[PDB]
Amino acid sequence: MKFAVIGNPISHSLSPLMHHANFQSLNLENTYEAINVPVNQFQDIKKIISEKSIDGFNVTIPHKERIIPYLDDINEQAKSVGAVNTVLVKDGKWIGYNTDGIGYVNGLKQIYEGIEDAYILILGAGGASKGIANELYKIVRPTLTVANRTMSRFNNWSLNINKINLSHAESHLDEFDIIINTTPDSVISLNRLASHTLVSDIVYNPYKTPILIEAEQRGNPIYNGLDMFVHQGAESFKIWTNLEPDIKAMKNIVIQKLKGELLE
Repeated sequence: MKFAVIGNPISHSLSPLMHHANFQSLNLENTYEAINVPVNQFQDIKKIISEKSIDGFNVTIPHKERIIPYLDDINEQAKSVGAVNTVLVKDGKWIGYNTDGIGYVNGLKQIYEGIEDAYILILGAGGASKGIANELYKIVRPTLTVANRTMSRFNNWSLNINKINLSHAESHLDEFDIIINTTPDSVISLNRLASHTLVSDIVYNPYKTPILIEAEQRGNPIYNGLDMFVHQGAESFKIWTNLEPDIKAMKNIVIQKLKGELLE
């Protein structure tokens, strides 16, 4: 089978390396290639992919929205956030998925015990926040809390959650078991942060953002966006292939790369 990641630029994507470690562990004779697609060529995307007999592809910057008009259908997770990160080519029809939110949550489930009973705060009200809230809503009992500096950007949220501002988040911070930052200086004061709270950021470059550094200094466990990147790709793989990805091999190769412990 033939897979790809499309984006512009594309050469920094760690997707081809990660996906290749999964192919190796599972003895699959597949390709996964970085495909450079300038915006000025993007109207020809169907020809660009079809010509290479690609069975499925990930979508990164700047095409997660741009891709949508070119799809034959699109799932609810993807319509909900207004972005596609995963395309399935099935009998030449293009079907859109979004594995970012579910990838985050699937990672978080394996390091946090008892997520069903967690009180969860999410910082930021954008697409990445909405995708994660979408998946958490399905499995978390205590109602979700989302904090943004402006309350207006919750205007397109259908989801029924607690909407708070940042200073309220800061003063009630000890009420939360998990804090999930999705905002691009620690974004919130951590002066009222309880000792047990998992502090998390969807970013893994840098490997610790300022929120994660300040939290870890107070002794809190911290959790960056590395698991989210592996699980999002693993989920795309499950859509494309119906096989079970090797999470450990996929994570371990990205760690090796970031450590500069791979040779070329």
